[PDB]
Amino acid sequence: MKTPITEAIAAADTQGRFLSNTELQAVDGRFKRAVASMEAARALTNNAQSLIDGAAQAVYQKFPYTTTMQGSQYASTPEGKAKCARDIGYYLRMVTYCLVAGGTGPMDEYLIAGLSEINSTFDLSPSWYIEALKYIKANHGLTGQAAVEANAYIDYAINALS
Amino acid sequence: MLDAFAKVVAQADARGEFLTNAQFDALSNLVKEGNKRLDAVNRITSNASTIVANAARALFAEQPQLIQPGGNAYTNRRMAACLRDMEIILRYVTYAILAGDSSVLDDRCLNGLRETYQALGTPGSSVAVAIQKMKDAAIAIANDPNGITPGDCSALMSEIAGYFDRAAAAVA
Ligand SMILES: *[C@@H](C)[C@H]1/C(=C/c2[nH]c(/C=C3N=C(/C=C4\NC(=O)C(CC)=C4C)C(C)=C\3CCC(=O)O)c(CCC(=O)O)c2C)NC(=O)[C@@H]1C
Ligand SMILES: *[C@H](C)[C@H]1/C(=C/c2[nH]c(/C=C3N=C(/C=C4\NC(=O)C(CC)=C4C)C(C)=C\3CCC(=O)O)c(CCC(=O)O)c2C)NC(=O)[C@@H]1C
Ligand SMILES: *[C@H](C)[C@H]1/C(=C/c2[nH]c(/C=C3N=C(/C=C4\NC(=O)C(CC)=C4C)C(C)=C\3CCC(=O)O)c(CCC(=O)O)c2C)NC(=O)[C@@H]1C
Repeated sequence: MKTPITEAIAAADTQGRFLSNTELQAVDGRFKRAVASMEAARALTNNAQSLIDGAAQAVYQKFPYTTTMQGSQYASTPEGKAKCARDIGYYLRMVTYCLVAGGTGPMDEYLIAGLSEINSTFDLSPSWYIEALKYIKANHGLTGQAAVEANAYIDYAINALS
Repeated sequence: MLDAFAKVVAQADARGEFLTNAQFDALSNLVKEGNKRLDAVNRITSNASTIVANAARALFAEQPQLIQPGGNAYTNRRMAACLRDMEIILRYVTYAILAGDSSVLDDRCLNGLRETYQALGTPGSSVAVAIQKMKDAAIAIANDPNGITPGDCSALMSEIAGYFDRAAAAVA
C-alpha cells in the first residue's frame, strides 16, 4: 500500500541500499502532517452516519430519477437505497483511511483500482458519487489544515470519478 | 508492503469498519513518539558496517568450524556472501523499524529464506546467531544515551528486538 513511509522504503529497496537522510526527513514530514490529518479522520469517523445519511439525500435530491426508475442499479427500491448508502459509507471510510495513512494508498487499492469498470458494468453513474462527495466536503465542518488534508482526499476521489 | 498505519487500515477494511478510538490512540502515540523511531533508524543505519563486521567476527570466534576449510564461510567468495547476507537482513530490519511493521521484512527477506539456506547447506542456526549478535549491537547503538535528548526508548527497543528475533526464528 502506498504511504509516504512505504514509498521511502520502496525507493531504498529498489536500489538495494539503506534509507537516506532525505527519506528520513520525508517520514518526519509525514509525522508532522499526521496531527491534523488524524484529527480530521476522527472527526469524520465520529460524524460518519450523519454524513452518510445526509449524503444519500443530497444525491437523490440532485438526481430524483434514482428515486423511481425501475432497475437494479437504482435506489428505486429499499435494497437499492441500502446499496447506495453502503457505497457512500465505503467512500467516507476510504477518506478516513487516507487521512490515517498519510496518503491516497488505501483508496487507490480498495476503491479506485477497477472503479471505472465497476461503475460501467453495474450501470452506476459517477455523477451520483461525486454529488455525495461534494456534500461531505461542505458539511464535515472542519477548518484549518484538518479540512485541508480532508478535502484533498475528497477532491482526489472526485477526480478519479471524472 | 504495510507500515503500522496501513496495517491498521487493512485490518479495519477487512471488517468494513471505521477505526476505533483505541486504534486512533495507538497510531497517534506512534506519531508522537516518532522522533525516537527516526533516531533508531538513523543510528543503526549510520553504524551498519560496524554492526555487521563485529557481529561476524564474534560469530566466527564462537563457531570456528565455519571458517575451517570446507566450512560454509571458508573461501573469500563464501565469506563475502555471508557478510552480504548479514547486511541484507540488517537493511530489511531497519525498513521494518521505519515502517513500524514487519511486513516488508517478512515478504521481501524472510519468506523462503530457511529453504534457501537448506538448499545451499548454509546452517540456519549459525545465521540466527549472527542475527542475534547484530541485534545486541544495534540496540546498544540505538539506545546509547550519549549525544541524544534523554527519554525512554524501551518500548521501541523491544519492538526492534522483536524484528531481529523474528528474523533469527525464520532461519533457526
Ligand atoms: C532512544 C532512541 C534514545 C532517545 C531518543 C529521543 N530523541 C528525541 C528527540 C529528537 N530526535 C530527533 C531526530 C530526528 N528528527 C528528524 O527529522 C530525523 C531524520 C533526519 C531524525 C533522526 C529530533 C529532531 C528530536 C527533537 C530535537 C532533539 O534532539 O531533542 C527525544 C526527545 C523526545 C521527542 O520525542 O522529541 C528522545 C527521547 N533519547 C534517549 O535517551 C534514547 C537513548
Ligand atoms: C448511490 C450513490 C446510488 C446507487 C448505489 C448502488 N450501488 C450498487 C451496486 C454496487 N456498488 C458497488 C461499489 C463498490 N463495491 C466495492 O467493493 C467498493 C470499494 C470498497 C465500491 C465503491 C459495486 C462493486 C456494486 C456491484 C456489486 C454489489 O452489488 O455490491 C447498486 C446495485 C446494483 C445492482 O445492479 O444490483 C446500487 C443501487 N444507485 C442509485 O441509484 C444511488 C444514487
Ligand atoms: C553468514 C552469517 C552465513 C553464510 C551465508 C551465505 N549465504 C550464501 C548464499 C546466499 N544467501 C542468500 C540470501 C539472500 N539473497 C537475497 O537477495 C536476499 C533477500 C532478498 C537474501 C536473504 C542467497 C539468495 C544466496 C544464494 C544466491 C547468492 O549467492 O547470491 C552463501 C554462499 C553459498 C555458496 O556455497 O556459494 C553463504 C556462504 N554462511 C555461513 O557459514 C554464515 C552462517
